[PDB]
Amino acid sequence: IIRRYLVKQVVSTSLVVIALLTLIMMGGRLIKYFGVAAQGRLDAGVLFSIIGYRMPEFLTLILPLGFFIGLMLVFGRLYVDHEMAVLNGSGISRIRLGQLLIPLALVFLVIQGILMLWMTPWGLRQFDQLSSSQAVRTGFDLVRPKEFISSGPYTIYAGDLSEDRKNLKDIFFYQDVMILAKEATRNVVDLIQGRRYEIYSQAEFQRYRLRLKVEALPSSKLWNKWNDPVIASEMGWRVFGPFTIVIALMMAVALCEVSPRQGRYYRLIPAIFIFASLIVLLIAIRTRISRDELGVWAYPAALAVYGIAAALFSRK
Amino acid sequence: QTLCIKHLAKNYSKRWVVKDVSFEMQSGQIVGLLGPNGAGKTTSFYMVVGLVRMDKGEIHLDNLDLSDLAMHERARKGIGYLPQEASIFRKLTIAENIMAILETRKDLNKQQRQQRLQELLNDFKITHIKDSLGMSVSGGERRRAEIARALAADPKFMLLDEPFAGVDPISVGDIKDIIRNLKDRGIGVLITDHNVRETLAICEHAYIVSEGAVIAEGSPQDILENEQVRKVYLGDDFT
Amino acid sequence: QTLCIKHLAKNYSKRWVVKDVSFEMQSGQIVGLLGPNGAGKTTSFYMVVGLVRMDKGEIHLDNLDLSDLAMHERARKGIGYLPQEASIFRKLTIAENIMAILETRKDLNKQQRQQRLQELLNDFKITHIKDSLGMSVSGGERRRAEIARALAADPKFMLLDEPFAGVDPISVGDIKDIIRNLKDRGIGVLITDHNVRETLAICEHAYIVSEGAVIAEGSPQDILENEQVRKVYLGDDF
Amino acid sequence: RIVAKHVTKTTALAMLGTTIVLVILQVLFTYLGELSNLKADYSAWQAFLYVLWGAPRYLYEILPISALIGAILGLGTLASNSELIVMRSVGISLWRIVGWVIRSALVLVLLSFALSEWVVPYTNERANSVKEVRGYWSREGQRFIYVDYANSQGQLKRIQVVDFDDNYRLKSVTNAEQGQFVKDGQWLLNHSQQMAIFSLALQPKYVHMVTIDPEDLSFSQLVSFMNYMREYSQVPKTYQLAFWKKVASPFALITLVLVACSFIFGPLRQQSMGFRLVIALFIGLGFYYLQDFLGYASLVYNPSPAWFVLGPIVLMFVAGSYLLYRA
Ligand SMILES: CCCCCCCCCCCC(=O)O[C@@H](CCCCCCCCC)CC(=O)O[C@@H]1[C@@H](NC(=O)C[C@H](CCCCCCC)OC(=O)C[C@H](O)CCCCCCCCC)[C@H](OC[C@H]2O[C@H](OP(=O)(O)O)[C@H](NC(=O)C[C@@H](CCCCCC)OC(=O)CCCCCC)[C@@H](OC(=O)C[C@H](O)CCCCC)[C@@H]2O)O[C@H](CO[C@]2(C(=O)O)C[C@@H](O[C@]3(C(=O)O)C[C@@H](O)[C@@H](O)[C@@H]([C@H](O)CO)O3)[C@@H](O[C@]3(C(=O)O)C[C@@H](O[C@@H]4O[C@H](C(=O)O)[C@@H](O)[C@H](O)[C@H]4NC(C)=O)[C@@H](O)[C@@H]([C@H](O)CO)O3)[C@@H]([C@H](O)CO)O2)[C@H]1OP(=O)(O)O
Ligand SMILES: CN1C(=O)[C@H](CCCCN)NC(=O)[C@H](CCCN)NCc2cccnc2Sc2c(Cl)ccc(-c3ccc(N)nc3)c2CNC(=O)[C@@H]1Cc1c[nH]c2ccccc12
Repeated sequence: IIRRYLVKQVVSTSLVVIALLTLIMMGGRLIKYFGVAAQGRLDAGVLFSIIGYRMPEFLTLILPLGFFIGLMLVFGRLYVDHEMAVLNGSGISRIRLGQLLIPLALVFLVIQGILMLWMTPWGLRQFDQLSSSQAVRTGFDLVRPKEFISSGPYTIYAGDLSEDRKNLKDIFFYQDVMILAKEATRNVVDLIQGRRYEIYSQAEFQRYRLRLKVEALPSSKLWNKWNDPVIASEMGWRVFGPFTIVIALMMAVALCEVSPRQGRYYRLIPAIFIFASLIVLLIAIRTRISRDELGVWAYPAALAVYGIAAALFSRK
Repeated sequence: QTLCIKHLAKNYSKRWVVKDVSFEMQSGQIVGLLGPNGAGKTTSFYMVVGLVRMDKGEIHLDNLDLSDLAMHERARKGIGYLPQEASIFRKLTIAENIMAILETRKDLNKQQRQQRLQELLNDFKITHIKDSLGMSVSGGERRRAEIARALAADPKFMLLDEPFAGVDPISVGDIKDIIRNLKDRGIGVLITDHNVRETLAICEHAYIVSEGAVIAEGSPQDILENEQVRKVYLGDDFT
Repeated sequence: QTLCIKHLAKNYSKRWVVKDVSFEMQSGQIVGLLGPNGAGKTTSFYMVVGLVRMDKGEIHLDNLDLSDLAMHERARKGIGYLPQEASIFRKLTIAENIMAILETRKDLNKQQRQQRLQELLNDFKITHIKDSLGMSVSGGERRRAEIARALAADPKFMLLDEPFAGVDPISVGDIKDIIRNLKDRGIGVLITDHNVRETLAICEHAYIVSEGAVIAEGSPQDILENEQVRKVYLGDDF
Repeated sequence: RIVAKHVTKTTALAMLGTTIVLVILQVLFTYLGELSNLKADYSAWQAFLYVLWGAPRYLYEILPISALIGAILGLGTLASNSELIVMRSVGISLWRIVGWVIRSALVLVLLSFALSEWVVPYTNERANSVKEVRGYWSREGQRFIYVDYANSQGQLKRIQVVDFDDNYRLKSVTNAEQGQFVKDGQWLLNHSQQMAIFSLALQPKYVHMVTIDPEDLSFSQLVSFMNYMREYSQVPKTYQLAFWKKVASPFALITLVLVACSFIFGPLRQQSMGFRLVIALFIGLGFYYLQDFLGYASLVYNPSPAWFVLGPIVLMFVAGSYLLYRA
């Protein structure tokens, strides 16, 4: 009954923290993408697809961090409202409570394995294809109101633009062909009340039509080829990465002892920084393996170093 | 069983809060660890519990050393702790509150565990509210449920922190009856409390801790008649 | 001066913790707002102080309504508050603690402000720690400094929250003497505390509140010989 | 005065400590990102110098959230010690304490002004160097000027000016190979190939401001350049957004400090210090996201950026005032 209680508490608060961190860490990147779209370098109607295809990639960091914070929130709550004094006072240690959550940690580890081995590579593949599709936009796609945008041999000025990137006003286009149009709607673009000049040919017209990665490879293709340092780094990251939920279990147990006056959220920031240090080491090691300087053996050791150091801290 | 604690000492920010605090408490005996506030009674009580690590001294329970053991290990050895604040599991039912600690007992099966749950609910008159959450009960009912859970942990020495804290005079008698019931169950009780008057009414052996050391010992009558305690703690006029 | 309080009522989580709590006070009089814990004595006291907003009721101070006024406005009207917890300025010295509130007074200039500071320090025997920080003094010394700081504002009614909290029986007499001195200074005192036994020894008028309403009124002797109060609060034996 | 000095000093110390902590934590977190951009000519020391030279910009972008978190922490330290309660109990209003905290935050406001006017524009140039416009296209009324090379000292290379009338018909297409600037409204030049079917409003002083993004321009430079363009041309919407974002930065800081004070006196009363810090971080992230998103939306929606910039500030000020009114 203690195990079901702890599992329910951790699942609820960890889902809350995972949703909140997903919102915080995807809204910022979506705002950056929206700024890019407002600058005309990205379709505003596709940025939601961009952030939806990077759902797994962000979740592979939110899940280890969300679980870590949820574990901290539960254990800190137990300490603050004296539910840990009676649990320790009944013969159930904090380490025993952490071990009671091993099945839940294994469930989240299976989930993160699903994300990092299948879901994240697929999301990265789709996002790379979409970005390649959106990296070729040029011409009136990139125009901004009251500004001159230069793309290749094209120079474009628009005096006005609608909320969507259509229905341009006061359009000046330079190649040499120079076209000044009163209106333009969108590369296939219909210009209205325009003049075309060649620098010397002149043509007025009422209307005119102008016509100017390893991270995403499937795990099936990366299971072999461990000799390649880049492939080895990526595949070891995909294999030894989901084991950050086991290190987020035995370390959140170690760094959760807070006094009732100290607060439930007091120790979050230092231990969140410790987990961030673990992940930063796991990324520097990944890069070093990608450069053929360290070898895959550093993936488990970097965990074990944090696995042991946390465990010792839990048994001091 | 006799829990004997010798030469407790502890320092905090280069200040010796507790200096040479020693006392003995037998099973089935109510012992009151009292004294002036901040003079080392609370710290000594916590080091007996295990909340704060000792800096000097030893604890034995029939020549079984508990000095190096952690708080949960002492609890497995037969020491229960009752915090002053609301320590009930807020989102767990009172019956579930007692049962969750009952399931920890390795000497009981489900058939016996359910019977123990039923009789513990019956003895503390919490059977009528056995289906309600721990956070949605009265203060007296909550404390009764906490004590029932602590007994479900099967302790040999119950260490109570401020049992008469925020307690009406009408409920002081009920808490006295509860503590007497724990005494009659063969479980020694070590009470620490700011309310010395009512604590001295049921404890049969009181240890006064002042300036970090034990200055008095014996029955509450001796404590009241002790000139040193009246000079430092109780005052010339006290009843 | 008189402080009349009528029909206090406040609800939390859609349940009325306080229902029609009313009492009267006079300057230079000690009144104890007692009762079972959680039955509305704390909430009523806080509404009198101003910490908790007043849903229903009228507070008058010498035919001057304070019900609509905020905490600071009531404080300027002549109401001081003494919190149970440590409320001294940690990084300010005791002399600075008292002078900080003395400077708030508008009818004192610096020449008499210094004299008032000195006599307040000498009154509570805290002159020896006037140069020490407020966070490095004993509990009794800190409480005396807080009382002197509160009186530096010259209140007409001092509202004490559990003065006998964490107080040894040897030092209960000191708190009683301090409260008697506060009474003798022409300032009424309203004490709220869970330690009814020594609260009824200095309070010359006690109001018992139970179930959110005032159930008894009169001197502590009348409070003790009240059938309802012994039925709910003090018990048969007391 | 003693109460005012105590509150102001404590809150200023909290703001300065939070400022130093956040600046250090952003320098050592941008260095991590920059360490992946190393190459033959960009060593680790070069990356560290580039990050350190950008420290004034990080400080300028941190000062709002730094002031918010500092006010939260300082007022939480006072409240958890029951100092604000006795301050109210002696006759000091909530608005007086808020005014003291705003006086404390005026130091950070002055620091922000000094950084934006004197420090950030210079260190940003130094940072870019550690890591004057070519192909400049401009419009002056009905004329379009494309200068292939423009120099701050008054050099023009391969200029092409095309004139137009109200009917949008070619009038003159003049070209030159080299040209110099002598006075406003006239530029000397050689190889004057003027077509037919001189005076130009470009000024060297603003030439270096074309490549710089509107957000990175100092307020004085932004106002001068924006004034020049409004006189000879039409100011872009992104420039207006940058101007309204810079002119409302001290107001945003003061409003965020007031919101922190209202939270301390309101919802965040009796809460733990860790919870107060977490809520302060959430409010800072929410502010830094709302301001960025609404700045981006001002560039895509019809309403002027003044609305999108002064909306959050006014609304947060009103919310803080209402929370303070509830005491
Ligand atoms: C089991 C394993 C589990 C773990 C698994 C792994 C981890 C998960 C994996 C999941 C996947 C993932 O990653 O998920 C995210 C990350 C997850 C977290 C990290 C891992 C943590 C692991 C441990 C836990 C996403 C990500 O990483 O997105 C990148 C993005 N990063 C960020 O946004 C980081 C920050 C913060 C992240 C912090 C960590 C969160 C998690 C704990 O937000 C977020 O995460 C979002 C969200 O809010 C987070 C929430 C925070 C709170 C969470 C709390 C949780 C509970 C505790 C990037 O942003 C650019 C910059 O943005 C801000 O600075 P700014 O505003 O000044 O500009 C950022 N500062 C700020 O916000 C201010 C912050 C600082 C941070 C504080 C953190 C505190 C914790 O303090 C404050 O707030 C104050 C308060 C707080 C104080 C501190 C407490 C800068 O931060 C940093 O430095 C920090 C580092 O990152 C390290 C992070 C911390 C590590 C410990 C940032 O670097 O942009 C990138 C794209 O970049 C490009 C692109 O490639 O397309 C390029 C880029 O160009 C530049 C550049 O400017 O950077 C310059 C260029 O010279 C070159 O050097 C070039 C480059 O170097 C090499 O190429 O970089 C820019 O491009 C253009 C432009 O036109 O503009 C042209 C440029 O020129 C052209 O460039 C071309 C090219 O090179 O391509 C080249 O070809 C051309 O020729 C060239 N032409 C010319 C002419 O030159 C140039 O003009 C440039 C211009 O100057 C303007 O920038 O612009 C850009 C464009 O802007 C996009 O719109 O585009 C994104 O990548 P993308 O998503 O993949 O895409
Ligand atoms: C260059 N990297 C990337 O690709 C990622 C994007 C990752 C998802 C891509 N879809 N870009 C970024 O840096 C963007 C800002 C600029 C964007 N252009 N945000 C920052 C970021 C995000 C995610 C992870 N770390 C980081 S910052 C980082 C950290 Cl926390 C710790 C160490 C190092 C590092 C490594 C080696 C070395 N000598 N010094 C430093 C870095 C530097 N960064 C890197 O090493 C990583 C390495 C990497 C490659 N694949 C990964 C998959 C998961 C995690 C990491 C990686």
